[PDB]
Amino acid sequence: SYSSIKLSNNNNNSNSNNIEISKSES
Amino acid sequence: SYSSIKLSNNNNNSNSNNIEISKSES
Amino acid sequence: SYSSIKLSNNNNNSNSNNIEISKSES
Amino acid sequence: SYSSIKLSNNNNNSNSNNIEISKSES
Amino acid sequence: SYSSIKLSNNNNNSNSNNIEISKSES
Amino acid sequence: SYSSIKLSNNNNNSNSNNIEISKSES
Amino acid sequence: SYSSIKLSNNNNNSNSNNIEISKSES
Amino acid sequence: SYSSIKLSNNNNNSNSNNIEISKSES
Amino acid sequence: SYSSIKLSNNNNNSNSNNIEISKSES
Amino acid sequence: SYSSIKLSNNNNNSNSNNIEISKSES
Amino acid sequence: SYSSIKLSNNNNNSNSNNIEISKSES
Amino acid sequence: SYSSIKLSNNNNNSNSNNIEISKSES
Repeated sequence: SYSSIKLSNNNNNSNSNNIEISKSES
Repeated sequence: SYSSIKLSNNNNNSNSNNIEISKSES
Repeated sequence: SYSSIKLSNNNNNSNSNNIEISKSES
Repeated sequence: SYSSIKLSNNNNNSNSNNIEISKSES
Repeated sequence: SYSSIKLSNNNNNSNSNNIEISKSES
Repeated sequence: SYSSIKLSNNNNNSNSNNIEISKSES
Repeated sequence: SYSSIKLSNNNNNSNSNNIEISKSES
Repeated sequence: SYSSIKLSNNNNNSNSNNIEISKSES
Repeated sequence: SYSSIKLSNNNNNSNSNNIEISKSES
Repeated sequence: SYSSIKLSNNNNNSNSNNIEISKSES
Repeated sequence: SYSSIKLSNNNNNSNSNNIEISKSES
Repeated sequence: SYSSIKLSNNNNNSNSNNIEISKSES
């Protein structure tokens, strides 16, 4: 199970670049 | 199970680039 | 189960580039 | 499953490039 | 299941390039 | 199981770059 | 400037399901 | 400026399900 | 400025499910 | 600004599930 | 400024599940 | 500012599950 979150050089944003993930698997 | 999130050089955005994912699998 | 998200160099956007995904798979 | 999302070099957009996907599969 | 989304070099758009997909598959 | 969170050089952001992941696997 | 509305199969309602989205800017 | 509304199968409600979104900017 | 609303199968409610979102700025 | 609302299968409620969000700035 | 709301399968409640979020600045 | 709300499967409650968050800054 490989997970990688990398947020770089994100500036001056308003209400932006928000990530919401709801994943279900069987 | 590979997952990767990369946000780079996103600037001065308003109410933009928002990701909302709801995936269900069986 | 491969998943990837890459947001790069998206600037000065207003109410744009918003992704909303709701997938179901039986 | 394979899923890819890539947003690159989208600038100065108003109310544009929004994706809203609601898929079902039995 | 393969899904790909690629938004590149879309600039200065107003109320354009919006995608709204509601797909059902039994 | 590999996890990597890297937050770098994100400045002057308002209500932005937030990540919420609710992932379930079997 | 982008408005998508879908109302279907809402029956026998009383003072219900009223949506008001207002924005003022200056 | 981007508004997506989807009301379906809401029945026999009374003074319920009312949504108000207001934003004044200055 | 980005508003996504989805009401589905809400039935026989009384003074319920009422959402109000307000924001004033100066 | 960014507001995502999803109400699904809420039935027979009385004075319940009411959400208020208010923000005042100066 | 960023608000995400998801109410699903809340039934037969009385004066319950009421959420108030207030923020005053000066 | 940032508000995420997820209420699911809360049934037959009386005067319960009520959440208030208030902040006044001066």
